[PDB]
Amino acid sequence: MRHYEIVFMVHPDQSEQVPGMIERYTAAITGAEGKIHRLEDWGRRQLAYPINKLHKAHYVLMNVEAPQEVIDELETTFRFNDAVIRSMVMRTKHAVTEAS
Amino acid sequence: EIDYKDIATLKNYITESGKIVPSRITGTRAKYQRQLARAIKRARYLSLLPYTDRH
Amino acid sequence: IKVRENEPFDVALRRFKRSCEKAGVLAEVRRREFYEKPTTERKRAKASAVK
Amino acid sequence: VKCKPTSPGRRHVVKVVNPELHKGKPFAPLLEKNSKSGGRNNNGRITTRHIGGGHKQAYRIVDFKRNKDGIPAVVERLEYDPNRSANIALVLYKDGERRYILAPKGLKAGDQIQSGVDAAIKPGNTLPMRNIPVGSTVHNVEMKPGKGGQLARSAGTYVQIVARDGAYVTLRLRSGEMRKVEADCRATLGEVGNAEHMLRVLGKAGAARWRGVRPTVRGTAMNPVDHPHGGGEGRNFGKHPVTPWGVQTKGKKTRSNKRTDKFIVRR
Amino acid sequence: SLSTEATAKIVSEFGRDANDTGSTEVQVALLTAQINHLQGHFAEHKKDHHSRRGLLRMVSQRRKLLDYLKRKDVARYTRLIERLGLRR
RNA sequence: GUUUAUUAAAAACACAGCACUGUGCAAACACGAAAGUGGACGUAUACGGUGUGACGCCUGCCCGGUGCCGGAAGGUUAAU
RNA sequence: GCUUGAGUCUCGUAGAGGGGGGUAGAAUUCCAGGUGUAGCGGUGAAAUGCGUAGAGAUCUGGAGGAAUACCGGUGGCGAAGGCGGCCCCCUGGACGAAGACUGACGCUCAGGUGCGAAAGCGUGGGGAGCAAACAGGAUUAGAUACCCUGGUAGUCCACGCCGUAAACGAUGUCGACUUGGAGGUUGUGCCCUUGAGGCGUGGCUUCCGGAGCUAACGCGUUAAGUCGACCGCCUGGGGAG
RNA sequence: UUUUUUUUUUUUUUUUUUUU
Repeated sequence: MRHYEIVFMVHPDQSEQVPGMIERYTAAITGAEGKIHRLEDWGRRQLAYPINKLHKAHYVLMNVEAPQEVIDELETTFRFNDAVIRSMVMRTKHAVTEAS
Repeated sequence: EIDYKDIATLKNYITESGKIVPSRITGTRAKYQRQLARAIKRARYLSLLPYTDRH
Repeated sequence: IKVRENEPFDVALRRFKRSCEKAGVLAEVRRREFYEKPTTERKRAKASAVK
Repeated sequence: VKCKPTSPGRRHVVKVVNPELHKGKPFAPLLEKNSKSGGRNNNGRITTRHIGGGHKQAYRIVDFKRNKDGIPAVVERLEYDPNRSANIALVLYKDGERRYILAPKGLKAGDQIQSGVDAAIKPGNTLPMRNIPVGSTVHNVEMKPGKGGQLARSAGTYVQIVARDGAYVTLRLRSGEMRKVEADCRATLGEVGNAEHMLRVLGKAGAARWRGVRPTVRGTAMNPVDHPHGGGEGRNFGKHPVTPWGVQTKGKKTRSNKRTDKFIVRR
Repeated sequence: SLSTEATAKIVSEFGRDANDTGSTEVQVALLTAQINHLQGHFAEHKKDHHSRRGLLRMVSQRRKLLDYLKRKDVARYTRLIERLGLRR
């Protein structure tokens, strides 16, 4: 129930696969009774540093009322996704119900 | 300043040396000051505060 | 640290990067670093400068 | 051998400190499925493998391939192998069958032992590496794609997967990190079973080496009738090589089938 | 750290009349039960010196508390060890 | 100890660890003219070089010569 | 019988966390092929290598080695040592509190119990970049040498006999000490919260105030001026560790 | 907080008594 704050970064152009992939990642959270403050499409943003050779990602940001019980099964299903550039997590000091 | 929304309005508190300014200019209250110190941190690592010119 | 000059007579508009990220980054390293002893020296320096 | 369960040697009240004090892994009878090896060196005729001593070879554990992957199983008991130092288990396949599988340090409960193409991932019978994740531990590895495993022991020998290496052509081991064997070969997991049986000497001598073989003990030394030295007088003291074939560094190969070794850093 | 299905019975069966919920016999019965509770999950986490102290702590005070009740009130002390033992 | 029965009776030394070494593997060895039988029902912590000299430390040091081989910047000068 | 020394529950809280888990990123080696004609390092002055078998470099494509750079402080924790990225679990110490319930269950310690900077023993190894040793060309009154390219160990350490030195109020246990005010700081009660903190208050730290005390630098109440429970250590030169 | 322009130059015997 740690009010996690988690970003990840797919390949910039797979815009038809990211919505079927967004259903498929909330899946873990919902299958655990965890609840979602926000789930932001960030978009096709360009990069700070030279990673993955398309010069952009497509990001997501979300805020989850969920337990430690899923954070590795997310760190797993990001790190085994051959098309995911980077991902990170932050926790607590309340949620963020309002967008960026 | 506890959270992200007002720190997107407060991007003037950044030096031409690209970092978060020493407050002598205006002297902020140590409570109001310490709140912004954590909201800067979370914004720095997500990159909603894009740290300096190139990034 | 990426500076445009323009109609290039060589303008020297590149001056202002001396502010920190070009230069003041070397107060540790020179061939070699200082290594031993600079770390309270950092606040030793303040009791030299009060005027 | 900092590890546990270790079994550390005895207080000196007998001639023996070693052997290995491992209670709880010899057993009898030799169960129904067993076989043996036979005669002595007997090559037809004049045997090149020196010293022999060939009595009690004797018996071996019979299960090679182990290719039943998909059908789940459980752990009955675990044993030992006097031919390899190997930690092997007796495995009951929930279909109706009993089998002998090569194991890590204490794999019991009787756990969930299964494999299958992308379907499973646990320490599993034999299992294809282009369908599971990346680590140090892998174990069985068909010495080439359908022939049979490379390692019949869990003696410590980590083979180490690399992720996407020149398109599936993987591993990173000891003496040739350019094996380039494709990940279409079969794993099982994993390489430390009983390090305790091998990482330390069992004796000086022991049952392991004098009840049914003689090891090597000389070549050069005594009776000049076999090796390139020499006169007499206790002396030795010349240049005397392992002739016509060599010793201390040269290499031996130039051409073979498959031949996959490429860069070779050696030393 | 035990269940309220346990605290709420400890209370009843080692209290006197009213509000004994924190007195020397109800304190022994809560320490005793909590020490024994902890024995049933201590086999996990495997490096756990960071928690084993405050357990050592409570089960050293359990001994001290008892030897203190002896010196103060012998005929409470006896009755209490006739039910729970803990004499170690 | 019983191991060179045949000068010695061991005052011989068979332990056994290991840095290094031969095999990324139709492996090293080829005995038989065709074996693939030792090793193998097995992988470079399996088996062999040359040894080791309880155990435990300790291997300082120093590359002239001379070995061990490896290589190619380059000449001595070949079947090609 | 009490002052409540002492605890447990209960309610709250924030960082460079005791020990297992995960891992965000400069440089720059050497190679696979893209190129440019010859000179890169290095110094008191340059060297042994290298260069019509093209001195680096610098893109493009690969293979290895796993520093913590910094919201970073004009600082924060901590018994010391001792990390700095943030974090999963076990969750040191806290320690700010309405209360609740028992009544000194209390202080402080020798031989001991643990921890234990430098270092040996390690058993198998993880084997970047620097630099004692290692290797040399050099500057040579002998260099037995500093360079300067090459250079390990030290980087840390699963596990563990670790005494131990430089961890000096040159110094432990502390209770009253109530002329005090002056800062650095920090949890915080009260204000039309008009405020750059005004009326306040405990803590963690320092500034430097009498009567005394008193060599000369002055130290000036928690501090050496009174006053106390010892677990010590204190046997003078050279005998010595 | 980079501070190697050479390293070394034998012994003595200097001393105008004392109580204040």
